[PDB]
Amino acid sequence: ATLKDQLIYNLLKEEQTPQNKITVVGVGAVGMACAISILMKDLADELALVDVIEDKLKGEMMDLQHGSLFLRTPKIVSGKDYNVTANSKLVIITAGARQQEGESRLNLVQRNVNIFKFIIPNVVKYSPNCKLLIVSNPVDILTYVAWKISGFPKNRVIGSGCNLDSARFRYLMGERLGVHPLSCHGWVLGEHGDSSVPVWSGMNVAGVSLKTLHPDLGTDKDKEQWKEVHKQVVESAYEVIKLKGYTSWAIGLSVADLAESIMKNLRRVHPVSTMIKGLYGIKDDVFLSVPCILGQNGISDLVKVTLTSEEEARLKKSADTLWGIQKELQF
Amino acid sequence: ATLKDQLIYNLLKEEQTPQNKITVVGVGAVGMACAISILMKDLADELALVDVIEDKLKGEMMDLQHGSLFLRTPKIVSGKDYNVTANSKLVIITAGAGESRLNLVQRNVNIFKFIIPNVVKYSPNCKLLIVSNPVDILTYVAWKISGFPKNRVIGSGCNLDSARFRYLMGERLGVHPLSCHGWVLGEHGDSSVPVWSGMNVAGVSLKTLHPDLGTDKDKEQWKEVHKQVVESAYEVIKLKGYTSWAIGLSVADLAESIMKNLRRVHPVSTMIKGLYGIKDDVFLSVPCILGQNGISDLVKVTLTSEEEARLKKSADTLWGIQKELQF
Amino acid sequence: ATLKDQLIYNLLKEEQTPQNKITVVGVGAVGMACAISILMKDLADELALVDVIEDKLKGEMMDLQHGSLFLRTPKIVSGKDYNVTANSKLVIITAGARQQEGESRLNLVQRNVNIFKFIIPNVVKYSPNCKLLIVSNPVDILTYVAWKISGFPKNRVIGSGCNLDSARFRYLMGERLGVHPLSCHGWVLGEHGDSSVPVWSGMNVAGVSLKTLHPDLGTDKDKEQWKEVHKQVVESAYEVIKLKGYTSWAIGLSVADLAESIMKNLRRVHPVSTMIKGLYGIKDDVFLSVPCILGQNGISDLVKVTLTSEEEARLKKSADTLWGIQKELQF
Amino acid sequence: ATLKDQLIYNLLKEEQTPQNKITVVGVGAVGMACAISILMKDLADELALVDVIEDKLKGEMMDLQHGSLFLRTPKIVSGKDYNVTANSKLVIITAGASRLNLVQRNVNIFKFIIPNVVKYSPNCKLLIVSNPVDILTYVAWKISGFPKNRVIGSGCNLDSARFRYLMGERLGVHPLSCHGWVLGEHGDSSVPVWSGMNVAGVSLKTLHPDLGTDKDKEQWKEVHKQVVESAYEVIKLKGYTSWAIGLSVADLAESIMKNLRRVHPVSTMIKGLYGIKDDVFLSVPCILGQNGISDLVKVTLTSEEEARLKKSADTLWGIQKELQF
Ligand SMILES: NC(=O)c1ccc[n+]([C@@H]2O[C@H](COP(=O)([O-])OP(=O)(O)OC[C@H]3O[C@@H](n4cnc5c(N)ncnc54)[C@H](O)[C@@H]3O)[C@@H](O)[C@H]2O)c1
Ligand SMILES: NC(=O)c1ccc[n+]([C@@H]2O[C@H](COP(=O)([O-])OP(=O)(O)OC[C@H]3O[C@@H](n4cnc5c(N)ncnc54)[C@H](O)[C@@H]3O)[C@@H](O)[C@H]2O)c1
Ligand SMILES: NC(=O)c1ccc[n+]([C@@H]2O[C@H](COP(=O)([O-])OP(=O)(O)OC[C@H]3O[C@@H](n4cnc5c(N)ncnc54)[C@H](O)[C@@H]3O)[C@@H](O)[C@H]2O)c1
Ligand SMILES: NC(=O)c1ccc[n+]([C@@H]2O[C@H](COP(=O)([O-])OP(=O)(O)OC[C@H]3O[C@@H](n4cnc5c(N)ncnc54)[C@H](O)[C@@H]3O)[C@@H](O)[C@H]2O)c1
Ligand SMILES: O=C1N[C@](c2ccsc2)(c2cccc(Nc3ccc(F)cc3)n2)CC(O)=C1Sc1ccccc1Cl
Ligand SMILES: O=C1N[C@](c2ccsc2)(c2cccc(Nc3ccc(F)cc3)n2)CC(O)=C1Sc1ccccc1Cl
Ligand SMILES: O=C1N[C@](c2ccsc2)(c2cccc(Nc3ccc(F)cc3)n2)CC(O)=C1Sc1ccccc1Cl
Ligand SMILES: O=C1N[C@](c2ccsc2)(c2cccc(Nc3ccc(F)cc3)n2)CC(O)=C1Sc1ccccc1Cl
Repeated sequence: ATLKDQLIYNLLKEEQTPQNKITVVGVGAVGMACAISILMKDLADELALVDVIEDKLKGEMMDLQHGSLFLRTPKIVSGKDYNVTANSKLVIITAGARQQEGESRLNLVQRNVNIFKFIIPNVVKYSPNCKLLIVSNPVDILTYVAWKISGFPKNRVIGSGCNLDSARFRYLMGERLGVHPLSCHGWVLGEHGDSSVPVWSGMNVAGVSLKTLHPDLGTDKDKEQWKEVHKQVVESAYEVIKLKGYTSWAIGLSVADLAESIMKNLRRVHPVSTMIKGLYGIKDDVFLSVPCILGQNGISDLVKVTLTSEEEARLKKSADTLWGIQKELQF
Repeated sequence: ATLKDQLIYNLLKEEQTPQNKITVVGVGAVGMACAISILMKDLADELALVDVIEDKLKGEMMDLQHGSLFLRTPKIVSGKDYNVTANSKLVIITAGAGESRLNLVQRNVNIFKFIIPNVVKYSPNCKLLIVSNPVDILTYVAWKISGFPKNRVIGSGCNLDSARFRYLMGERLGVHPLSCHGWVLGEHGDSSVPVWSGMNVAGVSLKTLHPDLGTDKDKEQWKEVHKQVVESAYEVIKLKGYTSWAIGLSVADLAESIMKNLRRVHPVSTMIKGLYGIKDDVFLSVPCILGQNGISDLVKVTLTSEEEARLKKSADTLWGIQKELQF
Repeated sequence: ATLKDQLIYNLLKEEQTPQNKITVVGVGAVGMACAISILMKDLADELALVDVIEDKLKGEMMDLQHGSLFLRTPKIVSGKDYNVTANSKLVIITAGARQQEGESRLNLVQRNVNIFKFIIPNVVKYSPNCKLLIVSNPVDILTYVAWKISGFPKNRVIGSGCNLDSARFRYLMGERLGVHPLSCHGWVLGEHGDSSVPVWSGMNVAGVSLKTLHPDLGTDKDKEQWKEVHKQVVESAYEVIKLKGYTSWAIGLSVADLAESIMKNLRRVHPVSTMIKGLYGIKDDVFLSVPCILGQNGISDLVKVTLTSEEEARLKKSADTLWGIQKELQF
Repeated sequence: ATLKDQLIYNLLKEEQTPQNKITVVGVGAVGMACAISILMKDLADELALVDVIEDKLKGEMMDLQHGSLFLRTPKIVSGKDYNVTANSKLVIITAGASRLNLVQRNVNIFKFIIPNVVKYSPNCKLLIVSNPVDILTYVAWKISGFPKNRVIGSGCNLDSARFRYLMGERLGVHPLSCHGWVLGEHGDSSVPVWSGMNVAGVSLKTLHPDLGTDKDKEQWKEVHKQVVESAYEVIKLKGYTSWAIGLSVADLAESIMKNLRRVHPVSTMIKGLYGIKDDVFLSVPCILGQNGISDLVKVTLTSEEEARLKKSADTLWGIQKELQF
């Protein structure tokens, strides 16, 4: 006998499977911040980590495991092989190529496409009914790439999209008004990053439209330059990268918030990247951010935001650009 | 009139002095993991970050601020100047430097000579929580420079060591670490002491059931559970270059007991002079009761002669280094 | 030596003031539901309970204390004497007279006014710097009564007001749209209860105005009868009382949410009752619900909602009625 | 087109089975306290309530639903019919009414409840709170036909929680850091295991050998005595107990729902242990997870402690053998 048998009498031996498993692919700064935030919010009964760098992967797994006493996630696993990811409810993709100096933006997109050609079939093999959450950049293109390779219905392929853009916007809006971001409502939609769209019409506090109160809101004529609040969202992203070399905490927190709605079937509305073909005159197979209802089936529904002619044209332009890149990709 | 003035009527612009403020000094992997864990546990109404690297500091502050929508800590500030730390209830020190060993210690002492008087100036009634290594020596250094009473100078000590021990114990027994009780005391790190007599599940002593527990003659080699705590630390550093998540989580747990005055018992480094035949001004880990005044009380653990001797040896080593330090 | 002295070495026995204390006055179904919700949200380091019924008070205190192992509030106290309430940051008043009319020659208002005449000076004595949160009905009159007796600045006297009304509205709105109440924005303002005002203009999902999409929203002409959502808020209150005899859980949860913003200085916007003199043509010392910014100083700011002529008239009517009762009250 | 259709575009109408459903049977003070505690801890994606009193049941359901904005449980349902309980992972029984008479009345209540629960949730874990809890866990196990791992009794979980509260008050330490186990028969006949009583792994019995004896100058035996006295005191003062039991049950629910494998003092089938040969349920430290009780801790009991559990087993079996199923 052993001390374990001497101490514990076993009733059943039945080895069970997890009921609420989450996988994070890529254990970089983004991946690990998603992981800690998911662990601290008790969203999973099992967490799996996958990467190609075997040393960093094992080390990251061990560090999280060493914090088990302070967590409510009883099993943390990791591996190069996707068998560790079997029957995940949600799979978060944060894996990506490093831009290699003098490398064209198109070449970098194709290198991420080649990374996805290995990841996505492996994820689908072990978790065919999972929801895919894409973080890796350019997020709108890579959500399309994930959807194309997986063969999943559009509801199960979610792009992080304008979730962080909107979170940064609400932070800045909150600083200007001296109100908590939670009570400062405003939506940044369309293409994630530089080409995103601030929807001035929906910007409000307690249902009081800021555009109705201040008609110059979002225009160049605006004496208070509220257009700078969206400009600062883009500038802040470059500033964080210049100051600390990457972004981790804000993206990790935003992803755990999406994960919460999916895992708990909350049916909360989030600005995430979805297949927008058929909206705003877009005819191409492109993914853009709109407010989506997130639950156990991923994106079950989307909010049909009324956009101005200028806003509609900006999303249309982004669709044309993304399709222009996408049509040239080698699968 | 501005849009803000048209939208909002102001009752009063009076701003209160910080109420549940926490400061983290050093924004390396350890400090930032402490920060995210404290933020996700809603322990503070204000978080301040300090470092000497101004770019990294501002970037770290901004990244946390950008996550405000998903948090319940309304004010996140940072700066090189300690005015940002004013009125903190708890100040966490994670700042750190073939070296001469006494040299490594003296480099961190020189860092503490700048940090500690600045912390004391802006938060004279704060509790100090030391993480920086060698943690037992630097808790002593912080206590000496600050002039604070012993209850307000807490060392992270064997909190991480015990958390790793309970994780490994839990894996061996197929039981959650929370239900696996065991204490690792004395000197943090390599020289720590596993108290085999207190290792239990549901109040059932593992040493009573298995007398060879903790000895070399144990066929099940339970001594390896403590050996793996030390080996795992070297393994994590070899694999990823540093430790962050586990230390971060353990520190936020200490912060919870202090901020909420819980009076829970934690293995932390305290002034041990007068215990286990120790006569020197050294800090070692024992189970301490943590609350709003820091360490108000300590548990008097009955140690075997071998355990007492190991703590005595650690005390002699630590004092040997300490007596040679320039302040 | 005692077992305690053999086991524990004491460093100091310095009695320290509680840092985040909350008091609940009145341990009826409302007070106890506020108490459990505050305890389960870790908002306080000390909870005090006050009532006139000494048996029920002690029993309630003991029951909560017996749950200490599962909580993070280390000290729960109770008493008839207000010394137990000393140094509270927030004091919640849920005390009210027996509804059975025949017990007194005085009305419910008169009865609850005389109760406050004894409670409020005692609360002020032991916690002069506290924030007062009034739940007791008629909540708008008794918030005025608390403000008048206490002598506190308007920012430190908060009425529960239309917080429950708006929470029920968002629940019903959510059921109609198949969206979580969190993502369904809508404000019920003015006088708490039967005479409350649904602000149709601010009703939205993702910043998309429901009134802009559906101009008949809130009118009698509306084929979908959205006006019934507000009617059901009032009907549901009577239905809960008819079915179980009182309301507890929903009010308790709503109060703990207000307590969270105050205790954590969140500066979130809530529909609560505040001194409305200087707004909507109101010149009297009356308290009505408007969206208020809640933090460590209580109500530091209020949102100036643009109301329709009909909406403005309804608040004005409530103000005239409230003042009519109030002017006749003897202090 | 309707406002809903103008506002929202639907991708799919596929409505899955609930993944983390909990049912509470009986909406008295105990059941409702279990409900609020479970809702505030985010343990379920769906909560179902069942009772025989239709008005109180609907009212309780509505009150909880009105708090949805502040919760993370998107669906709260209720009904007299057990179809509302379909596909529950955990079913909590708090329903209830001479001793053998009172037991039989509760057995007759269980004869209706248990087959209905089993019909709609055959793979659920049963958590019994209703008194006498040890007898009614046996009744539930017998009627359901479930394996012993899926029939859990609240047992000495509350007794232990009260013990740790009182131990914490004596020592000036948080109950979490005060370890001590109350086992055997729930209530009046419970057993305090003095050998396991400790703070930071320091045995109180080793420091103070008189601990738990009549000879004890400090009368530590009174801490256990006060656990039983406090239960009568709460009932005398407010008429029932709700908050402490609700919080203790939500803690058990957390370990089961999240498969934590934490050790709890709960009622399990103890035939084969401590010389007990009868089909009786008593509290011992059990490992709780997604399959209910997968394992139990083999606590070393003294001859006196063993005899107390044996006496409880004889009494419980004496009542059980006389029950009409
Ligand atoms: N959508 C957003 O809002 C947002 C915000 C910030 C960052 N990002 C993006 O997230 C991505 C990652 O960011 P990062 O800072 O963590 O980068 P990183 O380079 O530090 O981490 C990427 C990880 O992916 C791994 N990886 C590479 N190939 C792999 C493969 N075939 N299989 C498994 N893992 C593989 C790498 O080894 C590495 O660990 C980037 O594409 C970045 O642009 C997106
Ligand atoms: N006690 C434990 O259990 C435990 C566990 C792990 C790590 N550690 C210790 O924590 C410390 C930090 O670890 P790390 O990985 O984050 O190291 P790090 O070097 O990456 O970070 C240290 C930070 O301190 C800053 N710093 C240096 N001098 C400063 C000054 N005068 N003022 C303010 N900031 C200053 C640095 O700029 C740096 O950002 C180390 O000493 C390490 O050994 C302790
Ligand atoms: N604002 C809202 O949205 C809202 C919602 C629901 C209920 N309410 C109100 O909350 C109040 C209480 O509701 P309830 O169901 O708990 O009533 P309750 O009668 O059951 O409880 C009231 C308690 O107040 C106590 N009390 C009476 N006089 C006291 C005094 N001088 N000092 C201390 N305590 C005293 C009573 O003894 C009793 O315990 C009512 O006024 C009710 O209308 C308000
Ligand atoms: N195990 C413990 O530690 C512990 C602690 C406290 C209370 N209890 C027990 O919990 C039980 C309930 O306590 P209470 O205070 O809530 O009693 P209660 O009478 O107020 O509530 C019981 C509920 O069960 C309902 N019920 C009766 N028959 C039913 C049936 N056939 N189907 C569905 N529901 C039915 C009743 O209508 C009632 O609402 C009691 O048996 C009590 O002794 C156990
Ligand atoms: O916060 C970030 N930082 C990143 C970054 C960069 C290196 S590590 C993290 C960032 C910052 C700035 C630009 C930029 N451009 C980019 C373009 C194509 C790619 F394939 C990858 C990155 N990316 C990645 C990213 O998407 C973001 S959000 C962001 C970016 C630009 C404008 C607005 C927002 Cl809200
Ligand atoms: O997990 C760690 N990692 C560290 C680390 C983190 C970044 S670089 C090194 C570690 C790991 C291994 C050895 C070691 N030794 C050391 C000695 C003196 C010093 F001043 C600093 C470090 N330190 C720092 C540290 O204290 C720990 S806990 C730890 C260490 C050794 C044995 C047991 C434990 Cl529980
Ligand atoms: O949910 C409730 N129930 C109460 C109640 C009643 C008895 S115990 C609790 C309720 C329900 C219905 C009417 C009503 N009227 C009332 C008027 C003056 C008073 F001083 C006290 C009560 N009160 C108390 C109360 O304020 C509410 S909210 C409410 C009430 C009516 C319409 C809309 C809402 Cl959101
Ligand atoms: O806190 C309670 N109160 C109850 C109660 C009473 C009315 S409503 C709830 C209690 C309190 C006191 C005695 C008692 N006896 C009893 C015996 C057999 C039964 F079938 C039912 C009740 N029950 C039910 C109960 O089990 C408890 S815990 C408890 C009880 C007695 C001693 C120690 C503990 Cl830790």
